[PDB]
Amino acid sequence: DRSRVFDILSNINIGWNLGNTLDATGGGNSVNAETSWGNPKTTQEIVDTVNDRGFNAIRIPVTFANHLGPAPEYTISADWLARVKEVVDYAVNDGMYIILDTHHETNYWLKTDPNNEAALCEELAAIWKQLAEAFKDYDEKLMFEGMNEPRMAGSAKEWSGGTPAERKLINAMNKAFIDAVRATGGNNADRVLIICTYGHNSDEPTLKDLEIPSDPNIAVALHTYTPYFFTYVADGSYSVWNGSKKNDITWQYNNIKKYLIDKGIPVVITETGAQFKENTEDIVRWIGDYVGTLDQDGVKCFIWDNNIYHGNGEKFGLLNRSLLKWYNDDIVDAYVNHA
Ligand SMILES: OC[C@H]1O[C@@H](O)[C@H](O)[C@@H](O)[C@@H]1O
Ligand SMILES: [Mg+2]
Repeated sequence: DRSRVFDILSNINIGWNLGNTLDATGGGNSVNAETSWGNPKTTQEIVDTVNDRGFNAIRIPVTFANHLGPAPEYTISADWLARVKEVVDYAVNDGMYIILDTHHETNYWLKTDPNNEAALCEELAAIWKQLAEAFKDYDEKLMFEGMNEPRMAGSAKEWSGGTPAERKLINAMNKAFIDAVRATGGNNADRVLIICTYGHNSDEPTLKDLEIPSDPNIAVALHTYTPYFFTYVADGSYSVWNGSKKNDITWQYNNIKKYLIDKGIPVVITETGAQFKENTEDIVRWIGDYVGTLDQDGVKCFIWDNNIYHGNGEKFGLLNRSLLKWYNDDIVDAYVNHA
């Protein structure tokens, strides 16, 4: 009976990611990591703006690696832990639903070598112990997402759900995360804990190998930027959305239904979105078909927002943070008015 998790999640309209911010990896062991990829320092007003628009849930991606002391304690630098808490507190002040993750640990120590299971699980646990202790007294609207796209960067199946041995390591790492957090007690005894597949990938073999914990206060996170050739820029990509490719979404969603939804396991899409390709109308239609698909089973999503829109890079930006105005009100309306 996982119903408590379903009830909590039903309160989300739709979510938003503070992308390329606390997850950025420049600046070393410094709070300046936050601004190292060109975003401004986050403020209460940025977060208010997101909330006021209708994204009443926020994912706060955070990369810890360069702020950790040495093994085996892996102590999170006090400055960094305090800045992370300040940022979460912006959302708490506004009554938002919140996901805190670990993020580009995958550039650093989180490399899914099944022969290194103990060192990986131990680091993951040590980090989460400290985070769980710090946010112990936060209420049930704060959720923890243990890993982000855990994988072996550079490997052949990096983006296709890994190998069977790697999928088994992910199960062990998910378990370690849950264990470390539950052991701190307080509100962490039943806080929603969001585990993931390999690479947050949703292909059938990857779902099939996912161990479902007996803990009743968990959800499964996936990233479905689907279809890839619409949302990303690549050889074969297109900017037009007429519905002919809706079946890529449906087929993929049918496996999420088979292994998760129809087994009563809560699922959350913790990242999705479409890069802006001077195709407003197309993106508005894609959101209808993509989010319309998740709405059939009350599945919630969090849209990736890296504040890149006019400039070079992946143009997932929605809020112009420095002006506190939305880059594209029609795309944003389709998200916040999806229901
Ligand atoms: O351009 C903004 C940022 O996008 C990221 O995905 C890249 O890794 C960063 O190097 C880059 O600075
Ligand atoms: Mg309690």
